[PDB]
Amino acid sequence: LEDIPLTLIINKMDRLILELKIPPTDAYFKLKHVIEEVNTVIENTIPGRGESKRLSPEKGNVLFACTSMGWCFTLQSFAKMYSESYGGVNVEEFARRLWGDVYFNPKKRTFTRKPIEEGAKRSFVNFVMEPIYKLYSHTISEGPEDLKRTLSKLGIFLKPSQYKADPKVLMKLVCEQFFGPSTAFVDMVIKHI
Amino acid sequence: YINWRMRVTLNDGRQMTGQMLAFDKHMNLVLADTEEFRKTKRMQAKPNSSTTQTLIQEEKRTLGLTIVRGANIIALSVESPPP
Amino acid sequence: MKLVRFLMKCANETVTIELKNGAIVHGTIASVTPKMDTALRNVRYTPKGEEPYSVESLTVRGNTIRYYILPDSLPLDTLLIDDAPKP
Amino acid sequence: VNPRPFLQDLVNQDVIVRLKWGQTEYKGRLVSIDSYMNIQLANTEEFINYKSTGHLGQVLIRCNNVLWVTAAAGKQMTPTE
Amino acid sequence: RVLLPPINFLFRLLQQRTPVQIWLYEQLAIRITGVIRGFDEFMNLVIDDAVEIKLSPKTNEPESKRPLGQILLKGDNISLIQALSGSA
Amino acid sequence: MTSSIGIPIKLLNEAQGHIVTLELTTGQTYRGKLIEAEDNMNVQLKDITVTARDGRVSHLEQIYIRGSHVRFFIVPDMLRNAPMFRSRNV
Amino acid sequence: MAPAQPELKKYLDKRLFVELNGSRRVIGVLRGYDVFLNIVLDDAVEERPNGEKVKLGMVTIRGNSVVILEPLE
Amino acid sequence: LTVSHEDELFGKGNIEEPEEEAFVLPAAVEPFFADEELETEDTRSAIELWWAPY
Amino acid sequence: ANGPLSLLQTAVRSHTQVLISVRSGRKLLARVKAFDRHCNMILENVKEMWTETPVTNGKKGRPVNKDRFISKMFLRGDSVVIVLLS
Repeated sequence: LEDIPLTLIINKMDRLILELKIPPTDAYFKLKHVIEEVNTVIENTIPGRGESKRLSPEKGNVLFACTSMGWCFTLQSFAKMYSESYGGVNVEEFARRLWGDVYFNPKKRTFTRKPIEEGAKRSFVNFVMEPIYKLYSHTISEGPEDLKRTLSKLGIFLKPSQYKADPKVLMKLVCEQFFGPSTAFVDMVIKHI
Repeated sequence: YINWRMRVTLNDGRQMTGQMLAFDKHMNLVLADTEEFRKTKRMQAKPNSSTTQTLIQEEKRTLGLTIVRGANIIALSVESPPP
Repeated sequence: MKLVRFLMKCANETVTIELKNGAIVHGTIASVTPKMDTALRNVRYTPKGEEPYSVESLTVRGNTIRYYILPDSLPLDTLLIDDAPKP
Repeated sequence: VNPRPFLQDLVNQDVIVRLKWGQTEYKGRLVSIDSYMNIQLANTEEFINYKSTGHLGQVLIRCNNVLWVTAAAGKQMTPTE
Repeated sequence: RVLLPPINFLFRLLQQRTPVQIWLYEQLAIRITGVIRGFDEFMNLVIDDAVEIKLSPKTNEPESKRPLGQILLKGDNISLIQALSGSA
Repeated sequence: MTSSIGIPIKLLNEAQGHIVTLELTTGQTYRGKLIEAEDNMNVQLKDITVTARDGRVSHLEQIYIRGSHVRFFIVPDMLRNAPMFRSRNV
Repeated sequence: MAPAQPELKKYLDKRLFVELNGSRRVIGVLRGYDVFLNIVLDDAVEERPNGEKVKLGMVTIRGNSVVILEPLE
Repeated sequence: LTVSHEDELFGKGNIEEPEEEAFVLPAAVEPFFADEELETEDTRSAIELWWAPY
Repeated sequence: ANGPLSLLQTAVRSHTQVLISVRSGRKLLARVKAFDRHCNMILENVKEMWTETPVTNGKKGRPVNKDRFISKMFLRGDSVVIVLLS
């Protein structure tokens, strides 16, 4: 009503992974429900122009965060992680095809509205939500040497004392090495505010 | 060698002078409080002397911070230790 | 095998280097990079038809190095032997 | 035809190699070539400005010196008017 | 809208066999007119029935022509590619 | 190996948005607001004051400049005082 | 690491001037480009320093020859 | 939604991205873990001890 | 190993002279010791000659085939116009 521009921060994704313990597809549905509820309040306040003020991850004004573990990402920043790892992806197009009811058919390398196989994964699930689940699960579940092997595959390195550290401090350290600082938040605010 | 004073000579014959800050693998030179030297050899022909003394005027100008393209540096001469 | 690494381990001499556009530099080598950017100490330097300059140190980029002249007392054979591990 | 198989076709065949400087060209029975365009030439003869400057022998030409390379199947080096 | 890559442009001019005018870098007086035969990753254009043209140094008109057969033209030497639209 | 970026390149990235003055291999000095600079030092500018070595003074908008054909750049003292010059020991 | 694709998305299908080394001026409209920024121009008109405009067609220029881009509108 | 995100990405009822753009990832691109399976044998007890008291 | 590498290796083995024209418009007569994948050259008994026109008192003079002798020499692969194995 005061016409202040609005960006969204979906917090406590560790509560998605560790409290509710729902699978990554249901985590996607939970996130979609929360974002659509915010947009529903927007529309019910300004009818006919809430779509002009629409909040959605593919636009880049939604930031997924866990503040107890000090990480945040947008879809654009997560596609930028993919760009810096595997080299040469078009980040904006990848993020656009990361959110939504789209699916990644692997051997065709295609993004389709329907899966090519019964039970194929969504783009967001397959490329964002399952990697975060596996980061958490292998960080808290594996021993120090197995954990060193997995994080060394990803390029994440810690001191061995930090490897044997407590699960919560270890999880925060691995999240710092994975996600990095709040550049996603800074990009979102610069772009949309 | 970081934070020393440098004089850098560039391929047409210019000189960029002052306090350097950093570098890279491409040896791109960032350098601060810069003043630039052009060695323009001017033919200051005196009206009384027939010998055209081609005097190498080293004109100077202050600019600030430089970012020298790494495919352009020829020579780098160290001048003074850091303060 | 890298002649760049060969020059690394036969560096540190008062050598004579002709520049890319026609200057001459001469002194004692400090080090040579993998990108061939050598560094010279106790340098004296003659530009194109101008007065020479004698300076303490001078680094030269590898592409700007056109021509290279070693001193005549170099142990060529035992500095041309190979020591790199075979992959 | 692709340029690389064209180059192995020119291998063991007389070629005309014109450089990018001074209108230099070479008559030459090519011997072999590598993957990064370095011409191994034999029976090398050199023209400046389409005049006879002379035979040299068997030479090596780098990538960076070449302007173009063609075959020598009945091609004349007099300047056409 | 259709976004067309330069390599796809090279492939379609190859398959349509259009005449090609090639300008060389820092050589405003030397051009090559020919028929395309193929390319590679370094876009070295093998050219068919090519004629080199030395232009006039003042009026920029074609002064001297010289056919040279089938020529490998180097990719970095190639500067500008122009698909000459034939009158059909 | 993981590719790091050079300090002058990231200084250009931090200089995006300010009034930079650069000059180019044809001896041409351009002034204006930089809007994007990439790792190969390709830049754009938007409020360009042009001084070309033939004595040509002009002014226009939205030019693209190649990093191979650029000679150097000039940026302010706050960009001297930028945080990346504080070497964070890791 | 792979070279970055140039930020020429604003220049697609755009009425624009190109400056090439040797002061060769090429007035063109984009249709597409590559990571080597090989500028492909349709209905191109080129220009020499004496001030003469000729029609070239749907053409391309090698990115290393490409120097300066200036849009008009 | 006057225009949907999937509808803007594909078009009404295509059920396929149109071939004129047809964005495809490079072959090297894979999800960040991919070969590690979602859940270790000890992940149940890891979460249970996450919620255990001091 | 079947082309330019073969010529350079044959020059290395035979220790025979090469005549090299180089991009400074210069001419070289020297022996061959070693080469690399970049074809950088290490040289001995080097005789370097070039064409220089002395500008005597503002007038163009006749050219000089000015030459010098260098004992040991190193050469870069991109500076070559042509090498001839004499």
